[PDB]
Amino acid sequence: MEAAHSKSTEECLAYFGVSETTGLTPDQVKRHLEKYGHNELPAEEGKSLWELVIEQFEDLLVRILLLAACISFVLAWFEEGEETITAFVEPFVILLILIANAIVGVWQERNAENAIEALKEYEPEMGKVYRADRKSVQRIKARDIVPGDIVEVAVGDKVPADIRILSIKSTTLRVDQSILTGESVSVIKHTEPVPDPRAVNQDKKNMLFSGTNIAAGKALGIVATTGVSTEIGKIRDQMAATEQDKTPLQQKLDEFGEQLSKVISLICVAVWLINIGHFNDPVHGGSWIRGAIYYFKIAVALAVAAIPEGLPAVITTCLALGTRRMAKKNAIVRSLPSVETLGCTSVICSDKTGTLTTNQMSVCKMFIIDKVDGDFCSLNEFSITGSTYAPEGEVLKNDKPIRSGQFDGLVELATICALCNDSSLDFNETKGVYEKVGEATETALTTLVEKMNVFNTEVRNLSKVERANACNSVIRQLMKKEFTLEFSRDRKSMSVYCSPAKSSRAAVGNKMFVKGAPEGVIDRCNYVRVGTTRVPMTGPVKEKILSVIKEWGTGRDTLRCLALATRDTPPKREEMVLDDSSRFMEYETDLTFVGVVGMLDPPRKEVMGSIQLCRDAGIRVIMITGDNKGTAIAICRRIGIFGENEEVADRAYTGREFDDLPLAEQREACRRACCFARVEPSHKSKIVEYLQSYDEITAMTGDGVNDAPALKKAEIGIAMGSGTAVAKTASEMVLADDNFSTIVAAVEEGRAIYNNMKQFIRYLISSNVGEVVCIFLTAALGLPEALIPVQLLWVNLVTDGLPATALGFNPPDLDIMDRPPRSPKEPLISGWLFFRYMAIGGYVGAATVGAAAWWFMYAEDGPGVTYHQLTHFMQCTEDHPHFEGLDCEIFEAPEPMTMALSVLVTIEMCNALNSLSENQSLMRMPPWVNIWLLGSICLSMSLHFLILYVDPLPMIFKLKALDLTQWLMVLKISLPVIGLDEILKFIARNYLEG
Ligand SMILES: C/C=C(/C)C(=O)O[C@H]1C(C)=C2[C@H]([C@@H]1OC(=O)CCCCCCC)[C@@](C)(OC(C)=O)C[C@H](OC(=O)CCC)[C@@]1(O)[C@H]2OC(=O)[C@@]1(C)O
Ligand SMILES: Nc1ncnc2c1ncn2[C@@H]1O[C@H](COP(=O)(O)O)[C@H]2OC3(O[C@H]21)C([N+](=O)[O-])=CC([N+](=O)[O-])C=C3[N+](=O)[O-]
Ligand code: BEF
Ligand SMILES: [Mg+2]
Ligand code: NA
Repeated sequence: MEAAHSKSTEECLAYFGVSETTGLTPDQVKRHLEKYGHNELPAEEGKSLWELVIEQFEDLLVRILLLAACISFVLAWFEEGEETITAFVEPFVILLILIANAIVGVWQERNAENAIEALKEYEPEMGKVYRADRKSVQRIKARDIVPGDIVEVAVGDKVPADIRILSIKSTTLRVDQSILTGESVSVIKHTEPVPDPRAVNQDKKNMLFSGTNIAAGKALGIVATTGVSTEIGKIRDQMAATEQDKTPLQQKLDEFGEQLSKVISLICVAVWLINIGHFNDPVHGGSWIRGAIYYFKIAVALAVAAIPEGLPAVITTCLALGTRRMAKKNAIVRSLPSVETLGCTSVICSDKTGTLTTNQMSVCKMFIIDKVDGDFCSLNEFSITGSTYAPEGEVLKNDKPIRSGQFDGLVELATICALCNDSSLDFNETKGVYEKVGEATETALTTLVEKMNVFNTEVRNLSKVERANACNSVIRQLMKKEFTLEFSRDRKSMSVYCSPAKSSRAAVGNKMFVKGAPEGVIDRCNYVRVGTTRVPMTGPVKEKILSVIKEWGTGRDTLRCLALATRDTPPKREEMVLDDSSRFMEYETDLTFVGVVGMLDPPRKEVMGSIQLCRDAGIRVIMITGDNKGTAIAICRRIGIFGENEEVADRAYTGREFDDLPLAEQREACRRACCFARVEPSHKSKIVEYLQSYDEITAMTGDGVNDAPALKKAEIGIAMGSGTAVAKTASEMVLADDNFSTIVAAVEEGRAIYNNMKQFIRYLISSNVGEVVCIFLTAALGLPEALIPVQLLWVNLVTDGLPATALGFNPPDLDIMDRPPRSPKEPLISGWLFFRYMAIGGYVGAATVGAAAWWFMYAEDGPGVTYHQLTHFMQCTEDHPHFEGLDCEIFEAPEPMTMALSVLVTIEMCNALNSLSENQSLMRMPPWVNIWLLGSICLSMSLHFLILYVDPLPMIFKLKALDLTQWLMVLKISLPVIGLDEILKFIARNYLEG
């Protein structure tokens, strides 16, 4: 029964045809289960461990690198006895690499959690219902609950389903709905209907929502909805219905392939066009047996040299190391991609309650009377440190620590806090954290008492569990609580009646300890306590008290204040009637005022500095909360989002004012406003959507169910370690630490990561261009193969893969976080740089092929074959006279390729150094600036002389150790590349905005 909030209590019973006294009959239960299904969320499952392998080989590059491996495989057996010794090595290694990078991607996906399986960690286990079955309440599986059921809930219980309240048993019912609505203060519920059908959760004051918990009281209600129809059920669907795009870097890597593929097939044809000459030379030798063998031997060499076979490894390795570093900050990164994406973050949307704040009522201010002298009244004001329920913090006076016990007024304040209180504090030994037990407001008082420790109780030698009630416990033994007059809306105060317990102060007689909203309590005070004695309440005194009360309840404070008072001479229990709260106020009269406490849902310590760092990095921080505006804004001020006295004219909006804005204005609002209060889950997602529409990489920070939609939608979702399950599964990152400032570090990390990735991506793709030129040139000049895939792979995976990683360790700039985020659309290579790699590439194809042909024409120990006898090395056998001189198999010599490869390797090493900086000269930015790179070079070159000496290698790689003189040539051919780039860089810096 949706809309049950607008219907009356009888209308809801009628609607389900159930009795409030007995509850559904087992027959009805069976019928409702039939018509409504169990109270749970369907298991969210998709893409098994095998479905990934499927989409794994969907990568265009892979398919091409695979479609090529098939060709190379056919060309393995078609090899006569001369090189059929390693004829199957190539077609295999190519595949072996397709398998490696295959599981490389699966490893970066398999490691994922389950959303719905985590949601059950939030979905209540059991529930309490009354069914015709038995008179007594029955605890059952919360999943077996059905609409129409009569449910009972009491303090500490987790509401099991969306429930229409029928009758409140306690004097009042307070409910903590922060996980769903984001409200920082428990909610006082009622049973009257809520007229407006368009009412939002924060307005449904006669409803109880599944997942929330009871802060105080006992109530009976009727289930309105269950399963996916519950408020949290809806939000879980919103979450499942949100789409996410690929990583901008991934979209960039895909487009690259989409284009690379068009180029490959474009070159395969461009070179094919230069083969019409076969249909002219009067000669035959292989129709459908060899009349197209040499073609597919290069076609594969093209696909191998055009693809950076080692990019996935370098990328995964870089990301993984990044994630490891993040972990050291207690930042658990779920998705490796977001590791880098975090660097382009331009906006950080952030939830308030539990995310920006601790969501743990904390008393940070209190005061008692110092002295009274006629019209003169001074107050002892103190502040308290600590923003959680942990009994950790100190009481200060004028910014300096003091012993509360040395103040008689404080001893009493603490005593009222410990006794006029129905809640307590606890240490969850499981979650390893202090939790409230009962009302947040009352627990704040409990931890206040533990901090004050007025009796200097020994607590250093205690365990976390015992430490939670040591002081409170000491005070609970001084007085015996006879009865308590629970809180009521009219009076707006609460009190307990106590009698002396110990035989130390049995002459003090019965006392009444009161607490409540300031005004009422004070107006009922005839006396004021000064230390241990008492003076009458006078105007001057009252005015001074209220004025300070006013200061805290507004302005820079905007704290929640409670006054603490005690009735020195309370009525006798006999002359009192305790079954009606309408009489309570009168018993809580003629009171002696003792003090006041100021409390609030505190911002996490590291937030203010965090936001200041973001501003310097050109990153906006927007608050998106479900809580009311007054509080939303008060925190914005306290953390730097708004100035202490700034006029939040058009910069703060409620979920409604927002809606009253036309989409245009709405959209614009997301770029101006920094605070959105009384918003709903979809409002958060919408806001995030607007931002992204402006091409802004947005992050979202949250803890509650109400944050899940926006967290998933965000390029980078960030969840608090102490937040809900849904929120954590919808995030790529989790601050198990709850330290909001780890975000700024993660961003910094991400920026250093992005720059380094850009650099090594460029490096690898760069040599790929030159490699393709070398293959092209040879396939064009008719010249023999200077480089073969067996060599291209080793270099693309090892020789270069190593320096590329060392570039991932490129030190970040000194102002890495003193500049704005770079655009997502920003291309990695274009404009000048496109030309630079265009030239470097060309220089490589020419150098490698030229180094080969050089050995084939000028090597003092090589054939002096003419350029013509090289371009026509094929017809060497038949037309032997034209090539009268040596052996026709010299065109398969390792020296030429080794010459070409050794030039390639050396050029890349040189290009590695050129890649340390996009436009900075090796003069301005020394090579040793990155020691790791220098190492990767020595290690790459060693892995080279290794491939030229260890027999098993030079054999399969078709190589042969070069002369100590041939190297001198490789050097002369290679080194200059440093000069070429040094020049291209120079042009960019000076005669360009480089
Ligand atoms: C891997 C090797 C090669 C040679 C390749 O075909 O790369 C092209 C290509 C697909 C792009 C180009 C290459 O295009 C050319 O070099 C022009 C044609 C001349 C070839 C003639 C044959 C002798 C990149 C490599 O080259 C230069 C030299 O500037 C730069 C850049 O790529 C990147 O920024 C990498 C993205 C991960 C891309 O223009 C890119 O296409 C895009 O959409 C981009 C935006 O991606
Ligand atoms: N709609 C309401 N109807 C009646 N009382 C309300 C309402 N809203 C808030 N209150 C009471 O007004 C206070 C906020 O107003 P300031 O700080 O600005 O002066 C609130 O403090 C406590 O109940 C609240 C409370 N609590 O959880 O919210 C718990 C209490 N307790 O048992 O410990 C006591 C409250 N109290 O007021 O005494
Ligand atoms: F929990 Be919030 F601030 F929406
Ligand atoms: Mg929240
Ligand atoms: Na996300």
